[PDB]
Amino acid sequence: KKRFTPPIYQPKFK
Amino acid sequence: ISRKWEKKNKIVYPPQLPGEPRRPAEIYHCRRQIKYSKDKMWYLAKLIRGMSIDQALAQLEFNDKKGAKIIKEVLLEAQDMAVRDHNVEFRSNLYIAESTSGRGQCLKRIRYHGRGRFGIMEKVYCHYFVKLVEGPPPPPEPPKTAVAHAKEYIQQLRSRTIVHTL
Amino acid sequence: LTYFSARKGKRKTVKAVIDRFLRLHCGLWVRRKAGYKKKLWKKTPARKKRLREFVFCNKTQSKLLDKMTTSFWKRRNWYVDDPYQKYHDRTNLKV
Amino acid sequence: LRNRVTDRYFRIQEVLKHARHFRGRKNRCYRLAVRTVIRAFVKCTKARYLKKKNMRTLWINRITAASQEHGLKYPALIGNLVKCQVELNRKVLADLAIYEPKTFKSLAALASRRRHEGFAAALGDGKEPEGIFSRVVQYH
Amino acid sequence: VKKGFRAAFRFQKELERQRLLRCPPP
Amino acid sequence: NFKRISYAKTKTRAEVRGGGRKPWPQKGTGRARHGSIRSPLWRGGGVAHGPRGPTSYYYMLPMKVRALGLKVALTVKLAQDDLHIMDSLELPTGDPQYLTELAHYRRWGDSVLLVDLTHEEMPQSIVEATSRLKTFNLIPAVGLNVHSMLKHQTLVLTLPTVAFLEDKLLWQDSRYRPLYPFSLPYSDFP
Amino acid sequence: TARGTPSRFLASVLHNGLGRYVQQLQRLSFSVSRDGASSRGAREFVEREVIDFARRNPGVVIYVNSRPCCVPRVVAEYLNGAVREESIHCKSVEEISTLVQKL
Amino acid sequence: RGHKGERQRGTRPRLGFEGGQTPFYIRIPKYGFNEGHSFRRQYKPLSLNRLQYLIDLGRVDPSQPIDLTQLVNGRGVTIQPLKRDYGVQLVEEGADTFTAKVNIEVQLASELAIAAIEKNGGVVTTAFYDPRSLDIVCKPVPFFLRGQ
Amino acid sequence: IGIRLTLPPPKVVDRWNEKRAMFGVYDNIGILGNFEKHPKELIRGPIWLRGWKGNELQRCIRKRKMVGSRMFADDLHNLNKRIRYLYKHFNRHGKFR
RNA sequence: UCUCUUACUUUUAACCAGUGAAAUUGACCUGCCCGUGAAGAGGCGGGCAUAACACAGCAAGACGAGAAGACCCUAUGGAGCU
RNA sequence: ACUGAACUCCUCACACCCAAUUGGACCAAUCUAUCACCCUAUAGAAGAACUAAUGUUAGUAUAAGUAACAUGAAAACAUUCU
RNA sequence: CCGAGCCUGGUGAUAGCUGGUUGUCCAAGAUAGAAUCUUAGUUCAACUUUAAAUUUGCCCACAGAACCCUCUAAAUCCCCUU
RNA sequence: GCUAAACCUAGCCCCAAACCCACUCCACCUUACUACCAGACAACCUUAGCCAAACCAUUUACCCAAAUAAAGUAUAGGCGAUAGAAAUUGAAACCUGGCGCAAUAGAUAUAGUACCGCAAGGGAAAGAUGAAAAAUUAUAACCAAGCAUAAUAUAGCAAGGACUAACCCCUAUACCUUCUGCAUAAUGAAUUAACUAGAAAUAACUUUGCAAGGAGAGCCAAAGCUAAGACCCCCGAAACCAGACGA
Ligand SMILES: [Mg+2]
Ligand SMILES: [Mg+2]
Ligand SMILES: [Mg+2]
Ligand SMILES: [Mg+2]
Ligand SMILES: [Mg+2]
Ligand SMILES: [Mg+2]
Ligand SMILES: [Mg+2]
Ligand SMILES: [Mg+2]
Ligand SMILES: [Mg+2]
Ligand SMILES: [Mg+2]
Ligand SMILES: [Mg+2]
Ligand SMILES: [Mg+2]
Ligand SMILES: [Mg+2]
Ligand SMILES: [Mg+2]
Ligand SMILES: [Mg+2]
Ligand SMILES: [Mg+2]
Ligand SMILES: [Mg+2]
Ligand SMILES: [Mg+2]
Ligand SMILES: [Mg+2]
Ligand SMILES: [Mg+2]
Ligand SMILES: [Mg+2]
Ligand SMILES: [Mg+2]
Ligand SMILES: [Mg+2]
Ligand SMILES: [Mg+2]
Ligand SMILES: [Mg+2]
Ligand SMILES: [Mg+2]
Ligand SMILES: [Mg+2]
Ligand SMILES: [Mg+2]
Ligand SMILES: [Mg+2]
Ligand SMILES: [Mg+2]
Ligand SMILES: [Mg+2]
Ligand SMILES: [Mg+2]
Ligand SMILES: [Mg+2]
Ligand SMILES: [Mg+2]
Ligand SMILES: [Mg+2]
Ligand SMILES: [Mg+2]
Ligand SMILES: [Mg+2]
Ligand SMILES: [Mg+2]
Ligand SMILES: [Mg+2]
Ligand SMILES: [Mg+2]
Ligand SMILES: [Mg+2]
Ligand SMILES: [Mg+2]
Repeated sequence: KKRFTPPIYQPKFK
Repeated sequence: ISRKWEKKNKIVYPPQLPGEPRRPAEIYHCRRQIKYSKDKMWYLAKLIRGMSIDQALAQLEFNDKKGAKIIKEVLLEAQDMAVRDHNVEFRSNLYIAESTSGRGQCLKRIRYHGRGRFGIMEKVYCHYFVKLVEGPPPPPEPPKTAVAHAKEYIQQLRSRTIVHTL
Repeated sequence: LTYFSARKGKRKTVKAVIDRFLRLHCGLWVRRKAGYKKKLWKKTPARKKRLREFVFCNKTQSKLLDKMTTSFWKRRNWYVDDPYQKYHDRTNLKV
Repeated sequence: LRNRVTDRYFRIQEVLKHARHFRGRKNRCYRLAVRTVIRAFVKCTKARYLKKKNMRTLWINRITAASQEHGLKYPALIGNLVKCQVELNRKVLADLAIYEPKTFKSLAALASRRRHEGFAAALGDGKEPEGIFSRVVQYH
Repeated sequence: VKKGFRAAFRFQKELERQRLLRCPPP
Repeated sequence: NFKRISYAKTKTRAEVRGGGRKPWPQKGTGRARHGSIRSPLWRGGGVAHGPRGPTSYYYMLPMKVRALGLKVALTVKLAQDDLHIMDSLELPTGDPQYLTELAHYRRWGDSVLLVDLTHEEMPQSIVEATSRLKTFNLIPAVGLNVHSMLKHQTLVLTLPTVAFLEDKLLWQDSRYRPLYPFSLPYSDFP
Repeated sequence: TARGTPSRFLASVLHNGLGRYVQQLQRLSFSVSRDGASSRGAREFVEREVIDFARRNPGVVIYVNSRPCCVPRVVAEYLNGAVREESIHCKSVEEISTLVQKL
Repeated sequence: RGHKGERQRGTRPRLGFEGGQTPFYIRIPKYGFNEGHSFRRQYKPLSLNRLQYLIDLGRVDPSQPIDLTQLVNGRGVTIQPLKRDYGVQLVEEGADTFTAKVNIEVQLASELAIAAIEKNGGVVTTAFYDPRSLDIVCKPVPFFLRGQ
Repeated sequence: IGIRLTLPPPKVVDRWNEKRAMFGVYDNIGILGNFEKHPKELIRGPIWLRGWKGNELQRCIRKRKMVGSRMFADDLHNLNKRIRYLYKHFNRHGKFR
């Protein structure tokens, strides 16, 4: 199939 | 955070004897939290190194960089504090002995790439160290001629002895 | 065989071992040869007599049957009319 | 944490004290310094036979050079020295050839004379003299 | 914090040794 | 070890508040393989192999072994000149100063275990003398064990106290089987 | 290894075998604790064999500080000025005797 | 732990599984070995030799009638109230060299034992008691402290 | 670096306090006390272990049987989960079988 | 589009001023040929090769970077359809 | 003829070079009891040791000062021009 | 990120499948096979690990081990001496 | 010496005891944080599922009545992996801690804050001088990974043997693993600091004690019984149900 992974955003504290 | 460069100007020496040399002076001064890169500051320090203070000021006045004026002001205020507090009479009888750079406190920001990913924007900071010594500047080390190499080779060939027996 | 239960936390036994074997106090298990009651018309009378004999087990089999049981099945019973009473104690044993 | 590690830096220093003269990150990175020190100790332990063989070959080469400078060879010299009831290892022979040339020349002359006597006895299948400097001493 | 005293004592002795080695007294 | 209850308790990877869904796909991204947080390998998880609930180290020794240990402790205290038998533990005025002076003069040591009997039949002088010190202690003849004797350097007993100890230690020898606990009225045993 | 540790040559301090042989060891400062279970060997040594060790060679002086410590140590000074300090923590009498004899 | 697999991961079958193969304790058919063992009547043995030994030591006085409570007090036999025990039987192992002459109440007494007891001048009484009576006669002190 | 620079303060402990100097008092009261109370009754602590050792799972079973009828909800759920985990680890996984 | 490519402008390209990445890194004092090895060697044997250090372009190799291969096979691990 | 091993001999005493596995002896940071307080021993317990699991967290190097990048011009700073 | 969604609980689900598994010394220590909807696993044979009881373990020799038409080798099995 | 390393207290978990609380005025069921108007309808229900039996369709402690022996006994169970009582002697009121810890540990918590989605929901690091900061003083420095101080100098898994001196002379194919055979061009790795991985029964071995009896009721016994020591990992999937949310 059409394999795809969504990106993950880090918290806005670093 | 550590601060040990600004405190070297308080080392008191005992009174000398009439049968002792003059002993040159040592002036320590440095600034903290300077918005600049450490590599460029080290390049400027390598450009300076051991030269006269007036020649250093002349080279920094026509140096097209950001930290040139900063180092110029640092040298100016150091010379002023030397001639006002460190008991220095001559203004042109000074030379930079040590000049290096360090690293300052850094933060973290974002970069925003072309997708969901990003980068770590680390605010680069640095410092600048310099030491002023009175007296005329020492001459540079002259390159050794063929006579020195010949003498060293003769000494090396004369120092070798019998080995692996007695 | 459930080494630790959920109510008493003890050790449980297998009732099949008790219903198919018989442990003596000396450390031997009495079993029965399979097929001693089925298809007896095609077997010689010698085989029929051999299948109807109380055969003992081996070493690993006895160890397995002992591990499948607890300390209750390894005691000594004193029945009034026990036909296997003379087989509990084993005399004349030299290592 | 209960009774955790409170003296790990001492082990790090004990491991790094053997890596205070290396080039690169091997003198600072403990993970690589361990392997570097291990290999260094293994090679230092295994190189004893290599050192012995190198010293023996150097002694043999020195003896051969001295014999060629005097006017003989190495196998003939060794044979004549082992056939004259004189037990001198390679070290003392090299030391004499380097420091005491007179005794080495005397040994070379004795070896040449023994070789000539052996050749004469082989060509004559001896009978009567069989070499003046020969005559083995019987120890009972 | 790390509970202990013997390792801290050994580390303090090592620090004193380094101090007396870097600055040799008369 | 028979009076030890370790109240140490650490949560595992299941009792920790947290960890439910699956952080990032295993096949999608190229990060490490994980299924849930609050694990012993992550930061802030539970202990893998640690103290789980209160652990009780309860175990009892045979009565004969304990009686023999008491007799051995008594023999050790008697052989090393650390057992002073008395007749009546009484003091003229009852004060810690006179008590410690007498203890230092009679050469006893830095500690001594004073044992009486029946607890209730104890004078007030020695009680008030020992209630102001730490090394001096007053325990009855029943509350005598082995750790208190080994902790002190010497031991002080009395004629009725030592007689009670002797008969209670000899009652273990030449007796019947337990069968049922000795808390029953029995017939000969009081 | 040899490339990590310094080396020296094999020579005498002042030619002892030529003229006359002298004792290189001078002082032996022992630190035996008063109470403890880590200096029993040193205590027994000072009790039984220190007199014989002092009478064996008159050129060696033995100092017993008797300082209450935990690790018994010994200071050995020579003619050249080298000070080798070793610890005799939990050692028998024979081991300490062999060690001081080797020193 | 050896190599990898079930021997190292810990996921091992239960005790007795031979990997699909029919185990040893299954291929054998059932037989009436322990059909009703929880209902059979068990009796602890008691030889005349041990009885004479107890009488000579003094733990069993031959002046009073000996039953079950006397044997429990003398501690010659261990009568368990559970495990389906209906008393203590009698063994004729100590037939020879047996001089006691004392009446004894035994639940099961053989012919040889009764004869040997009657030779010296003893009386054998065969009686039966329910497990409740066994528990009462074994330890009468808790039965008295009960309140029933 | 995980080494503390300054030395810790000397933790002085008075070895002759109350429970220290009076340790082991009234121990073994059954032998030399005409047998009135068992020495196991002098243990002070949780009620589900006053005179009982047991295993890791046996203690949890005893706690859920005795005190399990008077606990919280999350605590009871965690205890049940731990008991299930110990059961699955002891009667399915392991070695020497 | 080609024979056969070419003339110019911008983005861009090379240097100066600063914020300033991402993938990736066991350590490198990092050349070639013949031969060998887990079967395609800059680190193994024999030879050839050698003062050191940056900038400006191309890809021949380091079976280079991204996805525990979607193609072939195992699983008493699943799911869809009839 | 000679060279030529971890094979043999010379002073020492000899447990100090196999996969999985098994057995025997020491070692250290915590608390507790017993002695010492410039730091160790006798006994009981362990959350008792990290060169590795695309192991979790925080600091920081190579990649790399590499790619991306802003502000139309003159000027009294009141204005003018495409 | 729908051949069938996000959150919580069952759940630390299971998984013959992958990887990792923490200080020292010494000694012992290498595999004829059978069964299984099984050869990627498991169980039992054989060997390896400890402390005991008993006495025999190895080449052993004159001799012994039907065959059939056409040959039938190198060898093997029991074997006190040494 | 710059970067940056340690400085204990908010307290955190379980015991014994005790049963613990909920309007100062206004607003809170519609668009909660809204003072004011006409259909009153709104609960009363076998839980399921995973795993195990090498599949799985019967079955699989979880059921909320204090200990123990009986007893894992009779029993139920594709009579198999497993489940499991009852009858019975019995069950001594009152005492304030941690042989647990100190911010990567202990509740996630200074906090259910920021942030993500309309939504249920998920959800993380924080604070270190000092008696006198109304002592803005002069000091206490010294250790990891990154840097200048103090760049390179021919040759080679970065190592060993060595000499008067770094190179020059010789030898020598990184680390753990599925593998007969791996540095191989197979797998993992940039370092430092913190954390992380062998938990346990019947039957066995050794050492005290007693003994035809042992054992603090129950159990065993033709030399036995009690006690102690000794022992059996971690992480990683697609799937299924139940309660709520979205055009
Ligand atoms: Mg959970
Ligand atoms: Mg999971
Ligand atoms: Mg936690
Ligand atoms: Mg593995
Ligand atoms: Mg395998
Ligand atoms: Mg399985
Ligand atoms: Mg089948
Ligand atoms: Mg630029
Ligand atoms: Mg190879
Ligand atoms: Mg090639
Ligand atoms: Mg390569
Ligand atoms: Mg794959
Ligand atoms: Mg299969
Ligand atoms: Mg399937
Ligand atoms: Mg399924
Ligand atoms: Mg489905
Ligand atoms: Mg040789
Ligand atoms: Mg040899
Ligand atoms: Mg070996
Ligand atoms: Mg742990
Ligand atoms: Mg650990
Ligand atoms: Mg580490
Ligand atoms: Mg990667
Ligand atoms: Mg790692
Ligand atoms: Mg580039
Ligand atoms: Mg550009
Ligand atoms: Mg513009
Ligand atoms: Mg798992
Ligand atoms: Mg398989
Ligand atoms: Mg299943
Ligand atoms: Mg009941
Ligand atoms: Mg926290
Ligand atoms: Mg947290
Ligand atoms: Mg550093
Ligand atoms: Mg070379
Ligand atoms: Mg390893
Ligand atoms: Mg693999
Ligand atoms: Mg292969
Ligand atoms: Mg590789
Ligand atoms: Mg692979
Ligand atoms: Mg890689
Ligand atoms: Mg719409």
